[PDB]
Amino acid sequence: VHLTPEEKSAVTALWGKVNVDEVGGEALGRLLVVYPWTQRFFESFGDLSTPDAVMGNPKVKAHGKKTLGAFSDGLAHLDNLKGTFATLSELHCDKLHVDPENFRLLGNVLVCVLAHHFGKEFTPPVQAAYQKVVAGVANALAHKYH
Amino acid sequence: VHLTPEEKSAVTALWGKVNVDEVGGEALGRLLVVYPWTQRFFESFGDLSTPDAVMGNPKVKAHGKKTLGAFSDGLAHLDNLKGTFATLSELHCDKLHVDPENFRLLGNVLVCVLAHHFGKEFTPPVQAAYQKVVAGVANALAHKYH
Amino acid sequence: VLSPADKTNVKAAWGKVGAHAGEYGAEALERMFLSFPTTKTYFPHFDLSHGSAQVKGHGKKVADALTNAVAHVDDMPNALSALSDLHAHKLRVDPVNFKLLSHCLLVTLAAHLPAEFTPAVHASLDKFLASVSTVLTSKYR
Amino acid sequence: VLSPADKTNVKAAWGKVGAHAGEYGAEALERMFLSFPTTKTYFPHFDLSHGSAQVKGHGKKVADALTNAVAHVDDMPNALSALSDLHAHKLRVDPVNFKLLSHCLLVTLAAHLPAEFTPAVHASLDKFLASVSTVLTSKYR
Ligand code: HEM
Ligand code: HEM
Ligand code: HEM
Ligand code: HEM
Repeated sequence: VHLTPEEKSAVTALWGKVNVDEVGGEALGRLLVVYPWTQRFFESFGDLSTPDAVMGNPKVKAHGKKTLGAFSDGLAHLDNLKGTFATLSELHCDKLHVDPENFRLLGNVLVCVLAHHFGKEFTPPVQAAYQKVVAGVANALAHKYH
Repeated sequence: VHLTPEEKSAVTALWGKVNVDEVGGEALGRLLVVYPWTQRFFESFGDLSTPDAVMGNPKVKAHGKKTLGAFSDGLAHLDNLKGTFATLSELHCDKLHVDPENFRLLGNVLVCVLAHHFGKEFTPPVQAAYQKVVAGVANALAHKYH
Repeated sequence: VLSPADKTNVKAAWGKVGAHAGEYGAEALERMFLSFPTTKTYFPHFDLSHGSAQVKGHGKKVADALTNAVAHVDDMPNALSALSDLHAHKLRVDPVNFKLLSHCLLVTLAAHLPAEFTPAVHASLDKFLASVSTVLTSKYR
Repeated sequence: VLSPADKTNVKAAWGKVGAHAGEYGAEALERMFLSFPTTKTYFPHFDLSHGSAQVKGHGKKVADALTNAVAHVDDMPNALSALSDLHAHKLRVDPVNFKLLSHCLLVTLAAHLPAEFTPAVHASLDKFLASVSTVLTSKYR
């Protein structure tokens, strides 16, 4: 992605304050509550029946953590999102059968969680930078679909 | 865009049969009838009251041939769409104020018009090839937006 | 919302489909799978090669449901009821994909109905597939 | 469809907004123009700089319309009637844009309501914002 000097520093400074453990568990839990059809990929997680159920589900929590950690490695290679996520891309297509559209939804929920967590620190210009990041991460994940 | 050799040949072989003026007017016309909001830019064109009005509008027909002419010349530069449409992209953004979403709509309308005009020769693999071309052009036309 | 003119337009065009609805439904799907490859993520369990029995069957299922929607156009929600529940609770197809199938059904139809696919019928058809899609998606959340 | 638990969540969250509604309205817009540059093509007449009064003024209108939407949650199509005629016949904003404002509105809410922006309230607001969007574009065609 193309980020201005101001945008790169915005993204980077905020990420430093994030605990992946908990921002991950939140973003995934919220994906499963707000867009219930995404629950189709997680039948083995168990009870995703109530907002309280999804949020307290430990499998959701472990998974959200796994996802965000991979996401974290990408920030470090913002210059080549495509090359970085190629392996995971093939995996999500060939073995998992995840419609890439889901990537976009996750991106949007993550922005929401950053806003909620940080409040007024998460300003318009910070948002915009993070919108570019997520969109580029989503395109990187969908890249090897065929 | 990324087209295999066989995809370009298909594209170029069919296009060879196209009456640009004829299809230009028809596609622009259908856009204006199927997605009426797109009429916002064309107030100076005159009577746009009915489907017949639109389809018979000389202003629409002339806009359509200029539009598709430009498309037509881009087909010679499938390897460098961005370079070819960069200036046009700037005009659309800075002076005409056109939401790039309009470009995605015309693309789809265009594909419906070739299907209507070519019947069975517009096969599934020929569609596919053309779907890339159209997406390619719309992306290129939106690339200088800011 | 569909006007009366729209309903006349849809019933007329779908009339001509008549007996080919099932073959049209197969061609639209095959066009979807080829132009929009991500839609294949929902058919991992299908043999998606051209002419497969699975596609032709499914194609026929999809067309029957459109015909039904055409017959009960003044009351779509009630007619597609069972179909909304299935897509909402079981299949769980992301709403974006309905748009891509809608588009390939329109390309199918343009290609087969030269005479009838006027500007005004095209608009009515497109509004019609948008309502069907809205119905099919209405119980997602 | 908005459930009774939905309607409660919305009334409650929009209750907290209170007199800041105008202010949240404006930030949401600002969030939109910066994250989604294409939306600016509809305000070629406005000064889009930060602190712009024009943005502020429009932010207030938007926010008041939604306060109106919340008041009439069971009769939305009648409350928003004039607004839906307006965008369909005059403004003519492409439907995709309502999703982009809706998301910026959501992010503005999240950032201002740390205690109220629960997973469930998040879900009812997103539902509520899709219904306002559906009403506002219902007359496009
Ligand atoms: C956009 C960011 C995403 C990233 C970076 C990501 C990354 C990952 C990683 C690192 C794994 C683990 C593979 C392993 O541990 O061997 C994985 C597995 C998985 N992902 Fe994704 N993912 C993302 C989004 C999604 C979304 C939105 C969905 C579906 C809604 C999804 C569905 C899955 C599933 C079903 C698994 C397998 C879990 C299991 O074994 O039960 N992912 N993903
Ligand atoms: C393949 C997609 C398109 C291409 C290649 C295209 C190309 C062009 C060209 C070559 C011109 C004249 C530029 C000049 O003055 O040098 C133009 C102008 C214009 N375009 Fe586009 N265009 C496309 C799509 C659209 C769409 C979808 C809309 C609106 C719905 C639109 C609205 C306009 C208008 C309003 C003008 C100005 C006409 C005038 O001033 O008489 N264009 N376009
Ligand atoms: C115009 C819209 C659509 C119609 C009318 C429709 C109708 C149907 C019907 C009639 C069935 C079979 C029902 C049965 O056997 O009880 C079905 C199943 C299914 N549909 Fe939909 N559908 C539509 C859109 C979609 C889209 C867009 C997709 C995915 C991109 C999709 C994915 C599926 C799947 C995966 C099944 C089950 C296939 C199988 O295992 O046989 N549907 N649909
Ligand atoms: C929740 C969604 C929205 C609501 C409630 C809303 C509501 C309104 C209201 C109440 C007005 C002023 C009408 C009047 O009193 O004259 C208005 C005007 C306007 N809206 Fe919408 N709108 C929405 C979404 C959008 C979006 C997404 C766009 C474009 C991206 C848009 C573009 C405009 C424009 C250009 C005007 C006129 C501005 C002016 O010249 O002052 N609207 N809107």
